Amino acid sequence: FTTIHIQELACVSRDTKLGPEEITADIPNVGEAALSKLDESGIVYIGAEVT
Amino acid sequence: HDDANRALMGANMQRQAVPTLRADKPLVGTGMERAVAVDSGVTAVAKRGGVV
Amino acid sequence: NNPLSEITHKRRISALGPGGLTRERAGFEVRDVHPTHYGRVCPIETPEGPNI
Amino acid sequence: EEFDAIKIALASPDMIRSWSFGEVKKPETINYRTFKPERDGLFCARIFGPVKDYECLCGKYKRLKHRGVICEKCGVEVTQTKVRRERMGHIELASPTAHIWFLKSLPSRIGLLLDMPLRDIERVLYFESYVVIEGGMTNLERQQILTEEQYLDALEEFGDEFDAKMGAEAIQALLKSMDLEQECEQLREELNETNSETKRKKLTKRIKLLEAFVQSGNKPEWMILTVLPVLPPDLRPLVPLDGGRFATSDLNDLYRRVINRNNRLKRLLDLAAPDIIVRNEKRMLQEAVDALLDNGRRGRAITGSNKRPLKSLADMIKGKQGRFRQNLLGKRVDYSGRSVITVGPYLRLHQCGLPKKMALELFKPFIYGKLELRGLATTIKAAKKMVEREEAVVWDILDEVIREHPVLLNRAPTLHRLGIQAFEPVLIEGKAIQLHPLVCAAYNADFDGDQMAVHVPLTLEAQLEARALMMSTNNILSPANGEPIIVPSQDVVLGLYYMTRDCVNAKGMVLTGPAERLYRSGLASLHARVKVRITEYEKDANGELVAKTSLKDTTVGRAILWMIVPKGLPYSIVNQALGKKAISKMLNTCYRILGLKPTVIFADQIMYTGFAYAARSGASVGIDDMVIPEKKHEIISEAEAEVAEIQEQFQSGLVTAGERYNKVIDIWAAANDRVSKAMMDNLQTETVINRDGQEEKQVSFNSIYMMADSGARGSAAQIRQLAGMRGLMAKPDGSIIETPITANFREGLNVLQYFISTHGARKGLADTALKTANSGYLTRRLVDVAQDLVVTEDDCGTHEGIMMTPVIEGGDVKEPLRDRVLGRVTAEDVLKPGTADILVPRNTLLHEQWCDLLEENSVDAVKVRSVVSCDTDFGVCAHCYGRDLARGHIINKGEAIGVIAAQSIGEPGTQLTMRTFHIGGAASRAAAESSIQVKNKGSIKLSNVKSVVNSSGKLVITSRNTELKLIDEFGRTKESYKVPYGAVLAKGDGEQVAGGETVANWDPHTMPVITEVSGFVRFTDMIDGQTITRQTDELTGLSSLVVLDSAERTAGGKDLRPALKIVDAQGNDVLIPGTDMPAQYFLPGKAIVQLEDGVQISSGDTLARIPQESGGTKDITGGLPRVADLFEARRPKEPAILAEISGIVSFGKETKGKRRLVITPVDGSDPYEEMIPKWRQLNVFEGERVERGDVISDGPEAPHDILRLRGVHAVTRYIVNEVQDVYRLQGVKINDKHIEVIVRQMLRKATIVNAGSSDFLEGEQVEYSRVKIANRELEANGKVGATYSRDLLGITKASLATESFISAASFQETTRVLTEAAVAGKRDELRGLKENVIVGRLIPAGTGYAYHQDRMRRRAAG
Amino acid sequence: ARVTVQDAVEKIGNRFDLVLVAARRARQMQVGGKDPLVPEENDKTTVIALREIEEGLINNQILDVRERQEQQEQEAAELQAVTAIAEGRR
Amino acid sequence: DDKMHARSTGSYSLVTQQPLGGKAQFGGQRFGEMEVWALEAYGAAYTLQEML
DNA sequence: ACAACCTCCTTAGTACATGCAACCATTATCACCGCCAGAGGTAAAATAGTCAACACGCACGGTGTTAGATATTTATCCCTTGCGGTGATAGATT
DNA sequence: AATCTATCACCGCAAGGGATAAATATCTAACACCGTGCGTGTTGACTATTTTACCTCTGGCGGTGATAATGGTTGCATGTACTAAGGAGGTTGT
Repeated sequence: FTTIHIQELACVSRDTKLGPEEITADIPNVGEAALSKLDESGIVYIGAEVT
Repeated sequence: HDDANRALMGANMQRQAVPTLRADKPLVGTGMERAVAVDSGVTAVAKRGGVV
Repeated sequence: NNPLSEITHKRRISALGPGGLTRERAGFEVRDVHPTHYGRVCPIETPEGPNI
Repeated sequence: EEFDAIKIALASPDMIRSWSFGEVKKPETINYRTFKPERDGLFCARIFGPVKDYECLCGKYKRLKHRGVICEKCGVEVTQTKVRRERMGHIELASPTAHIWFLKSLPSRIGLLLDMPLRDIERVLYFESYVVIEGGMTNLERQQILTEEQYLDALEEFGDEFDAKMGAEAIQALLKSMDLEQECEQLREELNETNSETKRKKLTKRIKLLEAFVQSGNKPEWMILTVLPVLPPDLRPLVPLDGGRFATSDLNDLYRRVINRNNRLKRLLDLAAPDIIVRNEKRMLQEAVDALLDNGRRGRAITGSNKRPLKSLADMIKGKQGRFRQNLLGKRVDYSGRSVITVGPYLRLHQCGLPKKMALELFKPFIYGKLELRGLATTIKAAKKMVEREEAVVWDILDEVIREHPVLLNRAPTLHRLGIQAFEPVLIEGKAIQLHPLVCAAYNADFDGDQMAVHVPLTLEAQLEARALMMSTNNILSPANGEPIIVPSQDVVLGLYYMTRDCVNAKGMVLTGPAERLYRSGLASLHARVKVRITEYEKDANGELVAKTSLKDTTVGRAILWMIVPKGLPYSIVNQALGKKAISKMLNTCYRILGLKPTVIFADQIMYTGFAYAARSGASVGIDDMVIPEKKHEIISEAEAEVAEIQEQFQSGLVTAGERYNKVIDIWAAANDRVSKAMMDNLQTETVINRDGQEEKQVSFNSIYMMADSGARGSAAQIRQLAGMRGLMAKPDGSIIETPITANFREGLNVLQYFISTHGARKGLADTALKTANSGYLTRRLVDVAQDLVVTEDDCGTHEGIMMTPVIEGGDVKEPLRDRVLGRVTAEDVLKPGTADILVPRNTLLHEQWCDLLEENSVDAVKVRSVVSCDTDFGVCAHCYGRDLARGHIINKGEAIGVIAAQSIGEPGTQLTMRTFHIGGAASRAAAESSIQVKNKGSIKLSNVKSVVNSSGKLVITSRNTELKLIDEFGRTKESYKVPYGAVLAKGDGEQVAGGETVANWDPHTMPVITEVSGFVRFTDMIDGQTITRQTDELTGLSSLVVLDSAERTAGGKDLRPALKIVDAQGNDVLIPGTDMPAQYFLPGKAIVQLEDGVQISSGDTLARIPQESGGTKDITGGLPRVADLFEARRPKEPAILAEISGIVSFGKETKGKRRLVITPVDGSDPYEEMIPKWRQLNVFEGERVERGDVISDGPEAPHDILRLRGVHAVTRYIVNEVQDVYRLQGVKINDKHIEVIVRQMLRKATIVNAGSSDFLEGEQVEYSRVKIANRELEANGKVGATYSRDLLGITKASLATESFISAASFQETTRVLTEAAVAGKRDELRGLKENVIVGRLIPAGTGYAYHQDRMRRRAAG
Repeated sequence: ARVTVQDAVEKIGNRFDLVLVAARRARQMQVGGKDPLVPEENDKTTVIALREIEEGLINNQILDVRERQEQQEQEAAELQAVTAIAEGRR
Repeated sequence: DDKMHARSTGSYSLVTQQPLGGKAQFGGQRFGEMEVWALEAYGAAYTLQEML
C-alpha cells in the first residue's frame, strides 16, 4: 500500500529590455545541502533523489 | 446483501484507489476484472495475433 | 486515480448546464431517481454530499 | 483613555476636501519608456502617495534615505507605499448624482424625504423633467412638476423672488429650504387625539428619519452627491507583474469607465454642446457611478471579455464575501494548520499528538527566537542548517514550551462549543493529527479522511485562559442539560459492557479470582459470576462517608472496576451492564457528589480499561451472527393469504382501488411486525431441545443484539433488516409503497428490491445533503440576535416568573419535574400538601433534590425565574439561569448564555436533519413504554402517591409524579420506578413480589386521564371551539374532542384552562377524598377527550387520551419547518377566520373582494362584521352553529397575538414548550433555560405609544436597555412620558436595528441595516460580543467581561 | 497543577476574576521574578500563576501585608517624630 | 502525505495585510464565524483577540 | 375631505461553512507621414590605451626520488561467556 | 526501622572467545628537483578607449486625409422561494 505518483513544477525567464533573465544556484549561507544537486543552468539531474 | 448508501460508497472507493508498488487482483469478483483491464487499453491485447 | 475511474468517467452522464440546471439553482429534478433508469443508468454511480 | 467606539454620517461634497487632494483625472497607470505610475491617473502619486517604499516619481527621494517631503520635479509626496491605502482621491461629478443604496435599497430612502412617487424619482435624477423650487412672488408652488417649453413674460412684475428648474439640480436645491427648528416640533400634535393608520405605516418612516437626523447630525443633501470619493490604490493593489502585465482588476477599471464618462460630460459643458449629448452623458455617468457602488443592482452590470461582471465597492460589504464575514468575524490566521484525524488511545485526556516536523513548523517563533538567546546557533541566518534539520538544540527550546503549553484544537463547522477545545502536545511520527478517544465523541470526529485544525496560543494570557476555560478536563458536560459528551466512546463502552455482562456455563457459571495473569492459569472469564460482601461508601453533601455493606451478584470485570471506581461511591452501582444506556450516569453521579478531579480520573481511566478488554469480547458481524426465525414460514401462511382474498374483494366489487392500498400496506406492516416478534425469540432465547442435560435457554450472546443492548451502534430498525424482514420504504414523494421487502440481508435482495429501496435512499440522502442549509443559515442569523446575554448581574429584582410544569400533555409524563427545573430558581414560596406538605421558598437554586421533595407531593406546577424574567441591561442576572450545564457550577459571572443557547439548538437541529434522513432505504418502529416489571424477591412501597379502587375492576394511581419503590425483607430499597397518573397497579402497598412480575400498566400512547371520584361527568374552564373541537364516529354513534390552547384560539377566550370534572346527581363537585377540594382535572391542548357531560362514571375510570407516538432517544426522528414563525412571529398570510361571536351568523354586507360575514350574540341586541377571504372554504351554511371559534374555517392562531392578548410570560410558556417538545421527541432534552434566550431577544424591543420629554415616541419599538430611561428619571425628577411595553419582532426584524449595530451589519440584508445605521448616524457602545470581534478587542464575555468592568468605571466617574 | 485544572474554580466560586488574580502573579514573575512561598513541581509560569490560588497567598496581595508593614514598623519607631511631622503641616 | 499543511508565518494578501490561504499559497487558515462562537460561548477573550 | 381597504400590480432584498486542485487567451483600429530634433552617425583628438614586439622573469606542475605511514600480518592479552553453587534477597514480620 | 529465611536466581569463580597491538611489510604521498610555458617586464606601433568636433542616422511626435460614404446596434440579468415594501385607484367607509 505504498503508492507512486508523478507531479510537475516549473519556472520562467521574462522578456527583459535586453531579453533574458538569470537562472543559477548562488544562495550563500542559507541552506547549502539543499543546493548540492544541480546543473550549470541551476537544474536537478534526471535520476537523482530529492526531498 | 448491501444497502444503497454503502453501494454508493463501493461505486466510489474503487475509483479513489491508486497504483501500488506490489499490486494484486480482486480474488472474489464479478468477471469485470478482465473487461476493465481492456476497456481503456491498460493491458495490451492481440488485435491480430500470431507468434511473439 | 486508476483505470476503473477513467473507464467510467468516459461514460459519465451529467444532469447539468443548458438543458438541465446546477448543484445550487436546482431541487430534486437533478438528484433523485425515476423507474426508467432500469437497464440504462445505475442510481448509485454518483459522487456523494450535495453533488448526489 | 482607550478610544471608546465608532460613529457614522455621510460624505459631504465639501468635507471630502478635508480627506483628499484633487481630481483622479485620467484612466492610465504607466508611461511608455518610464514605469513612473501615471502622474495624474488611477495611480496618481500626487493624490495617493509614493510607489516603491518612500519613493516619489521622477527621482531624488527613494530608499529609507528620504521621507516627509514633496519632490519639486513632478510635484509628488515622499511618505510610504502603504499611504496609497488611505490618502483618498476624489472625482468632481459634472451633475448632482444618486448613490444606489438610497434608491435600490427597498424600503429605499430618497422617497422618505420627498413623499413623491418612488417609481419615477429615478427619472428626475436621470435629468428627464422639471420642478418648482422656491419663492415669495409665487404663481405656481413647490413640488409642481413640468416639462420645459414655457416660462416667459411674467418675470417683468414677478421675476425678483421666484424660481423653478430641471432634475437632480432642482431636487438638491429644494433640500435647502426646510426648517428643523419648526418642522420636527409640529410633526407630533396628531398624537394628542386623532392619528390615523396606513398613512402612519408609511409616514412614520419619514418622521423617524427626520427625528433621527436631528438627534444624530445628518443632512438631506447627502442623498444627491456631486463628488465621488476614490478607493485608495493599495485596497485594489496597483502594481506591475513580472509577466509584463498589470494589476488592472475591477476596482480600478470601474473608475476608468466613470472617469471617461465624467470627462466627456465636463468637455460637453465646457464647450456648451447640444444638450442631448449632456443628458445622455449624465444618464451614462449615474449608470457608471451606481454600478461602481453596487454592480448588478441597477438592473444591469458592467463586465469584461471573459463575460463576467466586475467586483463593485459594495461586494466588499453587502453579501457573503464582504469584510464582516470573510475578513473580520472570521479571517485567515498564522501559527495554525490542518490534517486528517487519527485515534490516539495512549494520549491522557488533557493531550493531543502532533508530528515532529509539524511541531517544528508551529513552533518556529520559539526557535528563530531562542537560538539568538542561548548561543545554540551562531546566527538566525546560519541556523537554517539546524532548524529545518530538526537538530538536537530545537528540543530543549520546545520542552520549554510543551512541558506546560495548551495547544488549541478545532473541528469546524463549530455549530457548538465542544467543536473547539484545548490540550497539550505529544510528539509523534507521520503527517496526521492524533486525537484522544473521549473527546472524539465531543467533536463528532468522522474518520473518512476528514480533518481537524490546530492553533498555537503564544501570549501568557491566552495560555492561562486555555487551561482554565477551554481544556477538555474542565468542560466535560452537555451545555443543553449536563450528561458528559467528553465521554467513554465508540467501542470503549462495548469493553465496559462486556466486563459487566454474565453468562450460563461462562467458563465460571459461578467462579472468582483477582490477577490478569489468571487469564493464563487455564479457567477464567470476565463473564464468570463472582459473589462478594464488598463494604462500600457514599459521600454526603457535608463531606462525611455513609458506609454500607452488601452481598453481590457480579463478575470478574465488575470486580476489576472496583480498582477504577472512585470508592467514595458504592460498589453496588457497578452491579449492572454498563452500555452507553447506563455508563454516562456513573460519571454524572460522580459530578453530582464527589468533585471535579475524582470525576475526571473516573472518566479518563475507564478509557484504557475499555481498550484492555474490548478486543477480548470477540464481538462480530458475520453470517451466523445473522440468525432467522424458522416460524416465519407459519407467518407467511397468514399475511400473504390475508392479502390474497383482499385483492379479489376489490375485483368482485367489495373495495375500490384506493382503500385496497391501505388494506394491503397495513398487512405488509403487520407481516413485518409479526416476523419481528418471532425474530426476538430466535435472536435472544431459542436454545430448545428439552432439559435435563440439554436446553441452555439463556439470554443469548448474538453480537448484533449485543451491539444494540450495549448501545454501541445497533437498533431494532437495524435488527429487523439483519434477522427477519427489511419491510417497507418511502417513495420520493415521502409516502409508503405496496411493494415490500419480505426478505432480510441474509435471505438477500433481488434487482427490484434494491432498485425500489434505492429511490427512498436517494431522497433521504439528498434531503440530508440540503436541509442542513435550512438550519445552518438560520443558526448564523440567530447569533446576531442572541449574543448579548453575558451573566453580568445577580437577581435583577424581577419578583415574578413563569409557571412551568413537568411535560404533562394532559395524558402523559414525557418529562418529570427534575429535567425541566434542573438548576433554575423559584419565583414564589411554592407549597403543595400531599405526603410531606413541603414548602420551597422564592430565590432557592433548584438542584435535583429540591425536586425530589416536591415530586413526593406530586408537584405539577412551579413558578420559576426565567431568562425572559430578566431586566438587566444587555447582560443577564444569575437568578434567571442559576446553574451552568457544561462546566457544571452555579453559573459563572462572565459565562455567555446567549451564544451557548443558540449553539444548543443550531447544532442538534442541523445534526439530526442529517443523522435520521441518511436511512431512507427502510422503515420500522417498536416500543415498550407501557409497563413496569419487578426482577427479584421483595416488598412493594407505593410513594409520591394518591390512588383509588374502581367498581369496573381496577386499582389506579391518581397523582402526577408517582413512584413504586421495591424493598428487601428488612428495609433496604433495591429499585424504584416512576409511574404515570392513571396507571393501573397490579400490586398493593406492603404487598410482596418474586420477580419476572408486572406491577403497573397503561395505554401504549397514553397515561389514561382518570378520576379519583364517582358521579356525573362535566366540563369546566372550557368553551366549545374556543378551547376544544369535535370528532365523531359510528359503531353506536361515538365522540371525541381535541383540546386546543396556544396555536388554535380566537381572541374572545385566549387564556382559558380546559378542565374535565366529576359532579353530583345534578350540579357540582364530588370533592376529592382525603384532600377535600373540587374534582376538576385541568389539561393543556393536544390531548383528546373521549367522554362528555351527562355521562356517569366511577372512581378509577377514564375521560381523555393522546395519539402519542412517543419518539425518544430512538426511532428517531427528524423535521424543522413548522418552527419558523415561532421565531419570525407574524400571522398566517391567509386569515381563514374562526368567528368571535356565538351562534347567530350570516352574510349580508359583501364587498369588492373579501366576503362580509354578519353576526350577533345569542341573547344580545348588537350586530358585528367579519372579512372572510374572497374564496375560502366554509364548513357551514345555515344550521351548523357553534361557540366563538369552532371549525367554520381553519386559520391557526398568530404567534405575535399570543403576546398582544396573553402577555410576555404566557407566550414564553408556549414557545418554550412547542419547540422544546420537538427536541424532547428527538430525545434531546434541552433545558427550557436555552429557548428562553430566543424569546428574550424577540422581546429585545419595547413598544412606545406617545411623545414625552425623555426616551418616548409613538409608533416605536426601542431597544429595551434604552427605554428604561423612563424609570431612570420619572422616579427622580417626575418628567413627562407615555405608555411603554414589549414586542415579538421576528429575527428578520429584531436584528436590523440593535444598539450593538456594528454586529447587525453582519446579519445580511446589509443595505437595509447600513442605511438605518447611516440615517441614525449611529454610535455604538460595545455591549454584545461581535462588536469587539470586529474591532479586535477583548470580547465582553468571561476574561473580557473581566475588562469591560473598567470601562463601566470610566462611563461612571465622579 | 497541569494534571486537570477546574478545581481552582470550585476553590473560589467564579472563573475569570480567577484569571485576573492569576495574571497578577504571572506578570510579577515573567517581568519581575518576585519571591514564591511554594515550589513549582514543573507547573511552568502559565500554571505557577494558578498555584497562587491553588494555595491563596503569594501574589502581591500579601506583600501588601508584609513589605508594606516593614515600612510602617519604622512609622511606629519613629512615631515619636511622626507627631512633629504631622504637627508640622499647620 | 500531500496535505501536511501547518504554518508559523508566511505569505500575506497585500489587499488586506491578512494571511493568504491555500496549500498553493503556503497560507494561513480560517478561524471562521462559528469558531468565534465557541470562544464567545467559553468567555475566552484573549485566545479570541489573538486570532483577531 | 380624507382614510385605508378590496384586489392582484411590480418592485427587489437576501440565499450557511471549512478546504484543495488549475492554466491565463480574445479584439482591430488606415497612424497614416510629414517635419526636425538635439540627435544619430563617424571622422579626427581628447581620456589616455591597446597588445604585439622583444625582452623580461617567475610559478607551477610533473617527473623523479625519497620518506613514513599504514594495513597488513603475527601474537599476545583481557574481558567476557556460560554454568554453577548457594547467595540475605523480597518483603513479612518484629 | 530494625530482624531474617527462604525465594528466584547472581554470583561463584571455571572456562574460552575476541581483541588489539606489536612487528612486520606493504602501500602512497609529500616533496625536491627539473622543465616547461605563461602572463614576468618595458618598450613600441598599432588602431580604433575616449573625447570633441563635424556632417548628416534614428526616431521623437505632431499633424490630420475628401468622386463619396449621413435610422444604429445589442442579445440574453431571469425563470426559483420566499415576502416586505411601495405603488396604483376606485370606493365604502373614517
